[PDB]
Amino acid sequence: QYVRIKNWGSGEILHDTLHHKATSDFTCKSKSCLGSIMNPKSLTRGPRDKPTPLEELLPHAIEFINQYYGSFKEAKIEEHLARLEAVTKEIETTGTYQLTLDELIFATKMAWRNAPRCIGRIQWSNLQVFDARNCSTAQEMFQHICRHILYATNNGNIRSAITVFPQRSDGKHDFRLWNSQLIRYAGYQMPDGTIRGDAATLEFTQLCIDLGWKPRYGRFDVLPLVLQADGQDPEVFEIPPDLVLEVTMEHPKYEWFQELGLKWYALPAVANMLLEVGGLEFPACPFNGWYMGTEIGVRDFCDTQRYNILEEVGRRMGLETHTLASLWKDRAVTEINVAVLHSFQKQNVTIMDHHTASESFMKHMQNEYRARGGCPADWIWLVPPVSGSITPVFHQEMLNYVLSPFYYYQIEPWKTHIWQ
Amino acid sequence: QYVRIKNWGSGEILHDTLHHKATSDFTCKSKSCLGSIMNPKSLTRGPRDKPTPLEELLPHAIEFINQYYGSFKEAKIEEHLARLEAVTKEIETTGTYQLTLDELIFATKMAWRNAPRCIGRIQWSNLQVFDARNCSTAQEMFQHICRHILYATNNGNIRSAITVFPQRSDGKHDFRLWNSQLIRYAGYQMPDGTIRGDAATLEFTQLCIDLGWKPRYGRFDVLPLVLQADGQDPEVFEIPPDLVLEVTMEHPKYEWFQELGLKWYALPAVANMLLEVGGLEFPACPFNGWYMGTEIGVRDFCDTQRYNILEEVGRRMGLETHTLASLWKDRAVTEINVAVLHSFQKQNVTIMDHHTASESFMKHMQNEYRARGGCPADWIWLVPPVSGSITPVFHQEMLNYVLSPFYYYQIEPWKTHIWQ
Ligand code: HEM
Ligand code: HEM
Ligand SMILES: C[C@H](O)[C@H](O)[C@H]1CNc2nc(N)[nH]c(=O)c2N1
Ligand SMILES: C[C@H](O)[C@H](O)[C@H]1CNc2nc(N)[nH]c(=O)c2N1
Repeated sequence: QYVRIKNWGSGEILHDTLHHKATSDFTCKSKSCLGSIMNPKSLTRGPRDKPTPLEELLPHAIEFINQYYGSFKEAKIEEHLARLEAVTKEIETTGTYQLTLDELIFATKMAWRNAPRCIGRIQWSNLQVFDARNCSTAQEMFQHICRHILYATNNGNIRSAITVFPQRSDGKHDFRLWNSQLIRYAGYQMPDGTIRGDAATLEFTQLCIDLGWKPRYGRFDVLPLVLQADGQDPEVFEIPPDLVLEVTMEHPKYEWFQELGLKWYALPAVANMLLEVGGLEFPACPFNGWYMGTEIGVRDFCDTQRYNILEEVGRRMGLETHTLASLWKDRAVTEINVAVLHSFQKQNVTIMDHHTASESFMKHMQNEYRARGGCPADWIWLVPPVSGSITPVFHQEMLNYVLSPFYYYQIEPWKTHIWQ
Repeated sequence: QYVRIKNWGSGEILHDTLHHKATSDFTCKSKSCLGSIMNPKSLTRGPRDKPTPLEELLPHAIEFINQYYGSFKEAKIEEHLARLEAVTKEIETTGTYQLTLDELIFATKMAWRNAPRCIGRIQWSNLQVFDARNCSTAQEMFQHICRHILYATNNGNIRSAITVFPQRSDGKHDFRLWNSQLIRYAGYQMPDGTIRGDAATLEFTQLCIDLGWKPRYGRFDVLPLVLQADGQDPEVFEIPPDLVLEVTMEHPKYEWFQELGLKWYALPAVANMLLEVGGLEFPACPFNGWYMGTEIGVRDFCDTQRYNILEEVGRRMGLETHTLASLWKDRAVTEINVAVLHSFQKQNVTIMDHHTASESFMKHMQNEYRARGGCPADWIWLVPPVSGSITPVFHQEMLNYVLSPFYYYQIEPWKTHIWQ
């Protein structure tokens, strides 16, 4: 009927009626490249009630196994056949099937390798996999998560890793982390009308409060891990402060910068994503990489929907804040960016600047193209929020497409969960 | 078979074989959002041999006329009917038809209003139209172009305008400007292996040289207007230097900046685009707006494929050029940007900074959505090459789609022209 278009800044929504009057075929699509959309139904893998139908599951499984065994330099045909046989049988026996460890590993790397929105993909071969498939309780999830957060952090020398929880069974016994990302500050709507902390985590914070969380009312309060096992409702577990490594922000020239009382966690771990592989899907499998400066300096600190520090950092620099054309914003942000990179380097916490990051991705694309003849890339995401064309990936044409295995988005669990 | 992907920086080309292994349907498209592609066959309107078939032309014409007359606040039904009648008749009489002046005007504004890649669209109602449809010689084109360039420039107080040449007849009597844009510097590949001027205009410069152009071998040599009328071959006309208004670059603090010997033309006029409207198509109709700082400061001056000044402007600032992570690039560019904005403001030449530009577009989108229920927007193009997320349009979801009337791209005339 119409398309819902949201402006992530004002949160305002618009209804596009015009697209119906489109000509014929546009680029690969007919009447609209909705590539600009954040959460398209196409990048999401929702709920269930019934298991994955055998006729579908079987081929998908066979496909994935052909991918796996076709991988190794010198194919183990017998084992390839043997595995195909063993899987077909196991599928027609249980209704689902289990992956060998080396399969999940290969899976997870390929899924990452197939994530069109990730720029750190040149690191695809170096990934740690925590097999939590045999897990069964919320408490057990928590213990696994802590181990991950521990291993990942490694005292600043951040390590990429993913902890895969139990796969999907029927569709009502799902393990799901309700948080956006492993570590994430809270946002509270204060009495005097203002907002404190991360305004993005406002709705989620209230949820934590509703599940009886102790609101510490601050600017950098690490939110609690909201876990749900095998269908069972979400149990709230607080992350051990000793596990949350942070970096306090300080500029190499502007000493008044640390007076801002800014800091940010060192661990970027995406929590709420689903892993599809060979017909199987793991709705709980948090992964982490390492920060890329611009994420914190530009997005986290300078967005209106986030901490929104730009006005202040601009003022303390003595810039013409009431004159857009003075490019004070361009000046401030860059300094905030240097602050972050500096503060991370100083406190020996792994981080990469967007330029070095883009240059390594371009190299990756070449390796990827020469290797498998392609590389799914979402330009909109791959190009940094600042210094776009000063970066190589801006002048690079890309093809955005969904392969498999793949890391899909999911429906926020609190909207579709049946309470008990 | 495969898709050609070019990297506009190195000019290197890649062949994507992988997309064939795509899942099902992606966003609006099945196996690929090629929204990142520069010149998709979908945004191009190529050659011909035979006129526009009556069965197609007629409906399209009827459609456009329903759009036009449905426009005015209080419809002139009788004239609406009368015009529909007069057009149908005129079409079935000649094989093509002519638009009333007020129709071309309305057309041109709507076409602009429908350009998904333009950010200056809030100015759609203020546009000047030069009716050169009765033109017939290369020399006459030239005179019309000069008048345009004159009116547009207006001594720095730049005015948006478009000069529409003769529509398409059969498909072998086309009026086409071979230049990229009205005013544009030349690029020569010098003896010592280097490149001087705009490296982007290397192939076109050689063409001008082949058509006997006097190579002034410099960094800012305004290229000659290569015109072609009614099929006839391209006649080379040089633009009267008194018409080309330029702005010499100078920084408000760094006095060594003007020592760079930099400057740029004040007139942004797109030359090589085709105008489709009601089945009719005008392969020659140069239009112009006014510069948006970032175009010159970031694209023209800092691209590797262009003037490539970043290394130098960085060095003279005394920055750690051999250390990507020092964000010297971010620092330099911003200063170059201030230089441009400053130099234009100082010499009283209309220009707009990207922030003020984004804020006016967002306003436009709201006006557009409330008015007609939509606004074709190409995020990739609308978001500035620097300070992406510091701009409102970055956090704005858009729908990219081809409506009508519309400004399509064309095939570079020297590839498809039959010489005589
Ligand atoms: C080695 C370090 C890595 C770097 C520098 C890196 C960097 C990035 C960046 C900058 C983004 C965009 C984040 C945003 O704007 O929200 C991103 C997204 C993403 N990355 Fe990575 N990444 C790394 C490792 C990983 C790993 C190890 C995985 C998974 C195994 C991964 C999976 C993804 C996915 C699926 C997204 C999409 C996020 C979303 O859709 O919200 N990344 N990455
Ligand atoms: C009022 C001032 C205007 C401003 C500030 C403006 C600005 C812009 C900018 C920044 C671009 C991108 C240029 C590039 O990156 O190559 C653009 C593209 C475009 N604009 Fe405008 N514009 C203005 C007026 C116009 C007018 C008057 C027309 C036509 C009647 C127009 C038609 C278009 C079209 C078709 C494109 C696409 C260019 C391409 O595909 O290469 N613009 N505009
Ligand atoms: C509306 C628009 O798609 C959205 O704001 C985008 C654009 N590009 C992005 N790219 C990255 N890396 N991260 C993001 O959140 C976004 N958001
Ligand atoms: C490959 C990529 O599509 C290309 O470099 C783009 C991106 N966005 C752009 N946007 C604008 N305004 N101008 C451009 O030339 C480009 N080029």
